[PDB]
Amino acid sequence: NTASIAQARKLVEQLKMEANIDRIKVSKAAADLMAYCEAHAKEDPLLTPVPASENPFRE
Amino acid sequence: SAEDKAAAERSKMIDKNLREDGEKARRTLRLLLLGADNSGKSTIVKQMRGTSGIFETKFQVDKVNFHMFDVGGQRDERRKWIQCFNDVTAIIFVVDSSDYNRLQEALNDFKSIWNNRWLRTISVILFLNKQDLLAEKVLAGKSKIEDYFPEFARYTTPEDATPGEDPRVTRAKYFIRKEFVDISTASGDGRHICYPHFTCAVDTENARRIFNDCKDIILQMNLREYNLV
Amino acid sequence: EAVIVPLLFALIFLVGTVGNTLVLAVLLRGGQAVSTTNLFILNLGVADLCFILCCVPFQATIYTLDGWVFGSLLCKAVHFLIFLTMHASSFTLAAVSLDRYLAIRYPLHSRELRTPRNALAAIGLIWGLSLLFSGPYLSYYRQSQLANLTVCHPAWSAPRRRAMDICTFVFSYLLPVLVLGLTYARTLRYLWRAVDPVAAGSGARRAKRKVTRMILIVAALFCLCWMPHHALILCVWFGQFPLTRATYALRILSHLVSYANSCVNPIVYALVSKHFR
Amino acid sequence: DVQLVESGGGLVQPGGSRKLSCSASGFAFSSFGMHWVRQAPEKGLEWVAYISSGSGTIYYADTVKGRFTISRDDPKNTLFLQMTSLRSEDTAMYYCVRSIYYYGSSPFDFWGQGTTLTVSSSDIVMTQATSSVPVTPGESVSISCRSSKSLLHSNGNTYLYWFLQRPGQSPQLLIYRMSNLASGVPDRFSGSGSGTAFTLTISRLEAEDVGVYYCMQHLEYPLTFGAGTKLEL
Amino acid sequence: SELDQLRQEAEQLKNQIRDARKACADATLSQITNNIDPVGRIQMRTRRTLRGHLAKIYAMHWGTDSRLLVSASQDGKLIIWDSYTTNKVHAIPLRSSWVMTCAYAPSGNYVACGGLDNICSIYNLKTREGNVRVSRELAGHTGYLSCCRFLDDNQIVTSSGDTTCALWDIETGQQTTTFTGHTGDVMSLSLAPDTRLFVSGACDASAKLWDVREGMCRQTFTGHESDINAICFFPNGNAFATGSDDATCRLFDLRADQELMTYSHDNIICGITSVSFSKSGRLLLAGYDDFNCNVWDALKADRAGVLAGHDNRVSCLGVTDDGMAVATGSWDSFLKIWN
Amino acid sequence: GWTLNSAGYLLGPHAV
Repeated sequence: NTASIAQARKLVEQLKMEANIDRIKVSKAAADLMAYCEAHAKEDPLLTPVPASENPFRE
Repeated sequence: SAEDKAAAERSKMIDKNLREDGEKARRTLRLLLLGADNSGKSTIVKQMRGTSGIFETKFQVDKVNFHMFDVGGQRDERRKWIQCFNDVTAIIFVVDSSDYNRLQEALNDFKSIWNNRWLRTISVILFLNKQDLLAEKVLAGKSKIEDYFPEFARYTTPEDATPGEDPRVTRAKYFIRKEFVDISTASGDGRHICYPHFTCAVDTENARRIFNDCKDIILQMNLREYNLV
Repeated sequence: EAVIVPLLFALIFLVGTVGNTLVLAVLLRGGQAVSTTNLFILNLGVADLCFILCCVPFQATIYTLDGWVFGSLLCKAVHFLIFLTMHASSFTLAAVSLDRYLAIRYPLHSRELRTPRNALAAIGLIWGLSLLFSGPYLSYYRQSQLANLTVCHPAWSAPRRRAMDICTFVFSYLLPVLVLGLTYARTLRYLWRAVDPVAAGSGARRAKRKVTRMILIVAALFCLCWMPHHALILCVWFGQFPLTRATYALRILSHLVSYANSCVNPIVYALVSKHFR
Repeated sequence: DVQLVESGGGLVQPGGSRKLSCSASGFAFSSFGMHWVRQAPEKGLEWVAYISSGSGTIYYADTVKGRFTISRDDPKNTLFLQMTSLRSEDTAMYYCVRSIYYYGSSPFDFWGQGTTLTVSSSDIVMTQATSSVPVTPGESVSISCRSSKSLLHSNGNTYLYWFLQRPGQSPQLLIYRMSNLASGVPDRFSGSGSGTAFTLTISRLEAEDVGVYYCMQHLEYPLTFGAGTKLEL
Repeated sequence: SELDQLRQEAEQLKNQIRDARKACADATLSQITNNIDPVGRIQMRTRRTLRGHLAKIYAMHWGTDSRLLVSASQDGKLIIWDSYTTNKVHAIPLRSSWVMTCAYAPSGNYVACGGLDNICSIYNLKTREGNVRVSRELAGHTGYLSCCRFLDDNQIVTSSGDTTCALWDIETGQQTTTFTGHTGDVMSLSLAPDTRLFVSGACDASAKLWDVREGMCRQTFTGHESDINAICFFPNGNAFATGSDDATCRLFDLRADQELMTYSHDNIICGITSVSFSKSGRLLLAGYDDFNCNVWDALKADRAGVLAGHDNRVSCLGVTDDGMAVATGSWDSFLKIWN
Repeated sequence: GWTLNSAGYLLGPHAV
């Protein structure tokens, strides 16, 4: 409600939605980005070296 | 390459126009305004003539263009848009020297502004827009400065006089002024100089003090580019 | 004798070569930070850098070995770059001394005419005048053969040598001094005029005094460095010169003093302020 | 709206002089290049001149080099062409064309109405092999040009253009780099090619598609059109 | 009346999540990432240097085709560059010289800018008249702007230093929704690859997820000390990185509400001004106040390169969609395209 | 001391 202590109630009310979300194991999320990099490593000519011939900016 | 040779020609016609705009933009000088609600920033400009907080007034003196960046309505926090003003030539600061209660927080603004990491080259032009009120207040004797500032037991006029008037008023003026200057002379290393002044609400020759002190700000950096200092 | 002269020339060559390079290195690195102030200092380093490389190394060869054996076209080439740089290293010192006065007397009204595009016109003018005065020195020195020795002494006749020696003295030492000494008198007068200082801690006691001391240093090398060298040629012509051991030591000392104007300019002008330190 | 209106035609004796002029309006006539193009009676199209923005670089046709002059007046918003010692082969219809050159622009957008001039009594050559084709609505028709040299550049572009000269009208852009389609025409039109041989492609024809098909190169400034290709029901 | 009673219950609620977060915390990626070959030293040098700006650079944005880009400065000029041939396609003069943000529409027809004037402007690039002109005016914010971002071609998302972030409609010009729940000035914003959710960085040591359609703060993440300067999405849609004034970067996750890595060094003391990944979630380019950028490693938390070609504070940096080039702006008034 | 080259460089031709 919009009262003199609405901000105190607003923080209380909004917080319980955040605490009411499903939580996943960190270990599963820890290895999620580890496997992602291997899946898109090739398409990045800054991690792997790029030839001077096939480089619009270098040549 | 017939079309490519014509694209590279307009890119050089754009370059010619951009460089022209830089010649007309460096003619002017940039200034700020900081102060309180009752300090009197607005009345200083007027004598020398939505949510758009930047008032951006302009004035002329001695054939040199001046732009003053009066920024208002800056929410509550100031330390996020100051870094966008670190290229000005001077900062203009106004203080209420009349209201004794609103003086310890006048020094609070000066101390923190004098020590910004983004304002460690710009020299402040200190102002004191309230001068007639002090003379009338001490004569009436409504209140004594000793309660607010208990330092009159160790202060006296150091052989200075300004026109003549009551020496009681002059010794009161100096204590407030040297209170501000004593803050300044603790961190400057030749790149900071305060230029304190006493002004009233009737005083009109404010623009000369901005103009004359802008020579020293620029003269002292010509002596540094030349390795003279 | 044969031990003192090569070492003294070598030491002065080392100091001059090192000093002018640091000024160029600091100015050149990064780029896009060159203004009218830095453009004139850049020209000063280049002109003085060349002088040490094309004057010191072989002028000692006159006093060490018999004659000029190495080189035949060099006896005409080096004697053109000896006086080309010497006429441009002394003309820029009269341009710094005049630029330094416009930026001090008028710090606000002298920003229109001190643009970098207007400083390159003066840099080009300085080098243009150097070729004019140093040009007639291509025919001044010529290789010859005296007592079956390959040497390049002055070749012009005695009547044609007095005019050239005086003209170099007037147009490279006497004239720049009357411009570098008059301007520094006006800057020191304006800086110390009877006007109430802004402050006492640094307004007049510290800032206004170091500028007075540092200007007087610069005005004292130019008057003394190139004076004795021209003070020996005058004695040869209009006086008597015994060509003995008594006056021989003064000839070598005369050359040594002249090099000081180029081994110290990179120091006093640049390697003093904290902006370059 | 954008509109180029031009005048200055009439009858000229064989050896006189004449001057034409465009009138640009509705667009910023300070960032566009300009051109002229002829059309001989019942013939193709040919160049007269060129001028860029700021009057920087000018090119001329070798047939009239040293005899024509093209001048510009940006504040006046008017293009000029001066002719001296007119011959008997200069009787044609002249057009006014605009062109802007930056990354991704479409040159040769707008064409003028045209004026008629009459006189009293090493290069890339492109030929349109086919002259006339009878067409029926609803079918697909392919139209081709032949090139003397490959138009593909080291950039990757291919300077080929197409135009529609309907009866009593002026040419308009459809395709300006053999692939890209100019804005304002239906998607039924298309273009394709590779290096030497080029062709168009229309899916479904309608009534208002009868005209002559022209093709362009934009490699070497002595630029040349192609022959006529008439489509009739 | 209710101020004292509600405060006591609020503190208990925070502790319950903190205990739940601690209980749900299993391990750390520092130990897990010890069986991967190191990237090694990474060296890049400028391929182009874009000259023409005459003031400090605030922000830049790449293009969809990885050839065009836009930049803004204190000069009050907005410039579109051809990063291949170093040609200038357009030069747009701004209305107010104080701007802090730029954007480039995914279709390529529009750009955007905003700043101290509390307005995000929209410009039409491909017009019939042959000039670039402003088409839509977006006002209704009480504080300075810090980030403008197009959604598809008609919805823009704005975050300003007035504690609120708003979603707009370009055609109508009114705020369809408004997002609130912050405490201080908001500095950074980043849209998800699927353009469904976005995050926001405030001067509160807190960053919050959002839902564009509804307007509900889904999650809230804390852990920093000073203000938050930059934010950007990991190119997967499940993480994001925040750069603060503590000279520290740190990586969040959307299924844990907890930090994973913290990229810091004892020698590095200067603050961070920009953060962005590059096409693989393997390189994290950070722009610090100590006159140069820095190439981090989002999986091993070690330095791998420095973009030390700048002679002033770096304020912006971005990476192409193709992963080819990396631009970088600073206060030199120069733009350097590395590779 | 004084050599043939040293005197020729200063006094000139003929007498050195």
